[PDB]
Amino acid sequence: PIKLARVTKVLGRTGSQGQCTQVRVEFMDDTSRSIIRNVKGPVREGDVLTLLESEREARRL
Amino acid sequence: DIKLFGKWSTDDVQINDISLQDYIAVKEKYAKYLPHSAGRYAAKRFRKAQCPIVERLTNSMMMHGRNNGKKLMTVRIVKHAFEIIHLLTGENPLQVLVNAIINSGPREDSTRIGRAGTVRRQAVDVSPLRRVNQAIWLLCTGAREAAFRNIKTIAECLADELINAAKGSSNSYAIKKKDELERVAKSNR
Amino acid sequence: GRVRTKTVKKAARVIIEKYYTRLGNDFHTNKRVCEEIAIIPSKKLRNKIAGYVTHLMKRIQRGPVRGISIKLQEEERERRDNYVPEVSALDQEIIEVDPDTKEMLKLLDFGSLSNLQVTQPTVGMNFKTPRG
RNA sequence: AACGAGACUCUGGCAUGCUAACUAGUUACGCGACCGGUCGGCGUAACUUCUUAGAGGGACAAGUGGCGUUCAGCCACCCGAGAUUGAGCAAUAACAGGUCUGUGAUGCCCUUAGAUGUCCGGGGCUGCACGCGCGCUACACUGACUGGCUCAGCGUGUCCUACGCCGGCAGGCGCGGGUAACCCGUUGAACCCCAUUCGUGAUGGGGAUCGGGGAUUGCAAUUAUUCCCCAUGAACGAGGAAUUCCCAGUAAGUGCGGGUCAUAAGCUUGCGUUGAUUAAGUCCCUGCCCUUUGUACACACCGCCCG
RNA sequence: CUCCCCUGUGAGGAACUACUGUCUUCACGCAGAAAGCGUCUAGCCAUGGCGUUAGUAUGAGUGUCGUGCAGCCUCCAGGACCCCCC
RNA sequence: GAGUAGUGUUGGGUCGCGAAAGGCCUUGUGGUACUGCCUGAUAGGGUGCUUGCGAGUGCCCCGGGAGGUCUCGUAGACCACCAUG
Ligand SMILES: [Mg+2]
Ligand SMILES: [Mg+2]
Repeated sequence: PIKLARVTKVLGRTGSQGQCTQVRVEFMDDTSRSIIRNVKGPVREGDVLTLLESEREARRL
Repeated sequence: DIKLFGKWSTDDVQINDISLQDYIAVKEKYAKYLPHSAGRYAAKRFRKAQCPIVERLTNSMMMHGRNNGKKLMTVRIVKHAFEIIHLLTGENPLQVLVNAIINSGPREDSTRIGRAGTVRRQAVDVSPLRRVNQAIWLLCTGAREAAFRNIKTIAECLADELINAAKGSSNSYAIKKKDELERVAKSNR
Repeated sequence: GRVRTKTVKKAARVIIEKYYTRLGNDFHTNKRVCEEIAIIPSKKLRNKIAGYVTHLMKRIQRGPVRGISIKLQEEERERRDNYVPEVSALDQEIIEVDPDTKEMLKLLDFGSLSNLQVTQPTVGMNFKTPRG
């Protein structure tokens, strides 16, 4: 299933070369579920991310 | 009233996604007459989030060496490309830019992890601005590679690649590289 | 990154400390105050120092500043500090006390005090933190 | 508290407020022209917006709102010309860095009248089976050509060069101005902009290598100094392992000035013009810095030292 | 345990020719894959690039023939609904 | 009736837990909290769910009633080359 996500906070930048941003995800379905997630490119708080695999969790690079 | 290239209408177009609604421009205000505003959008972070999308497609079309400094080559080429598009599909050519941006942009992408020389990639997910940017990149590069020597006008070949990027066909070089990114994303997960 | 030199902050400290009455919360006000009060070369020095005199005043009206001592804000903090509620917090009709405290008072012949109330001793003994 | 960082000097951005300009223009009025205007066309009063350049103002994280031991300071917004202008100068120390070849700046050595001196005439630094390096130019359709339309700035000049006339083109002749905001010079530079011809092939893309001729410079050009006309028209199909430079009037394209210069910029040093993609983050790599730590080293790991 | 709002392709009609848009068949050029097989590179090693499979297997579109697919009416279904469960 | 009957145990005890039949002799308390499950009391001992975590909040039985994606915060990040000067 395809899902949507909301940015609650920006925590740090994960990467070897300092590539990924490690961001915190609310679900736009009004659910309270909170998952950390890796995102590439620029991110500011409040943005919406589209997840193709929505059950996956964030690991440290 | 504000009419793009004198014959178009910006305010009637539509955005179907929430992520790309906050970034993609030329809906409410930003709609201009001509692409070249010579403004500074690289001044501060995300200040280039707000510049006109047509200008955004415009800026990226100078991207190879001899064409580099010449901007007007583009506001020429983007001029004839739109006027071509309206003849084929028959819709507001600025709907075709929206759909090509929305569809061509990656969703998930791979970040290289390992030691140099050994590529082992892990799947992460694209940020909205990054989606827009990569998408447009893909559009301009697809147009170049497709138009190098087929003796096609870049007007003709970009209208081609844009309409095809909008429909979702594998004709577009864009949709191709996207589909590869998402598939590698699948490989890893 | 915009950060003030030792010169800037030291100067604005002494300027404020001497002239505290003449400065005001406006920038150009104290800018022209410092074109007079002190002697500074150039401009970008002047402007910065004054900016800090100002900033430091906006922190002064909040309360005591670590760097400066003025008798005027010593006096305003003599007003602010001095306070008292209509009755003392040390006045209660009933003050509760442990049997032993009552004993210690009984040594001093105060076992006759009226306001006292003897409260029940706590039966378990655990005052200690479970080591580990 | 002191030096280093900053401050500072030099450059760019602001000023319809000031000081003014016949060696810069403006507005106004005349004459001039061709159909009320258009004109770098000609002259007088009007003044500083333009054009210069002096004085001094202006920005100080300032104002508001967020993150902060509400502390530094960090983010967003407004008010604004400007919320990051680009260079110079550079401590305590050192390198056994480059410099007898920039010095009438030298300590030694050698040379000293068939001179390692100097001047004269030629040759040589330029040579060619090969490696390694900056840099130019291209691989074409966002392109080549052909006509047409309107743009810069820094500087250079007793040599820059106005206008004629002869010259297909390079060039000759001549007659003129300027030690320069006066004369070259309204510096009509290149892309770009508008029409035209070309049609995916070693093609008009690319032009090396050559064979003839004209003209310049110079005593002197053969070992083509350069420039110019015809021909000759070859490699080259976006470049393997590796790697270099770069964050905003910036990368890059594009011409232009100064240096070298009798004649010369594929170099340098500056100058404008057209003008972006992406990041506002991290120590992975590379590089140096601190801190802790071990040391039998201190001429300091190119150390010390055991048979 | 339902009922009834919108989606489907299961059956009947008009229409089907005229209307428009999509799947059939032929000429057309354009992108264009892999199982694998080899090679090169990460000190050793493909989970990568590049060669060969092949410009195959394919897919997006323009013009030919369809007597198609349809759009307009019904249900048979499927999902939003409810309930219910919490 | 009777803390008897019955029932129950580590060492004992003057025991712990705790009935009913039936009568008699005339009322035969109020106020006020809570309450997941297990064991053995609203005590003692284990053990939980609500949002990954930390807070809150709720979780005995019945009837009826309506109102519903409980609220606030939030790092929760973990997958051997090499002598000498
Ligand atoms: Mg490192
Ligand atoms: Mg020693």
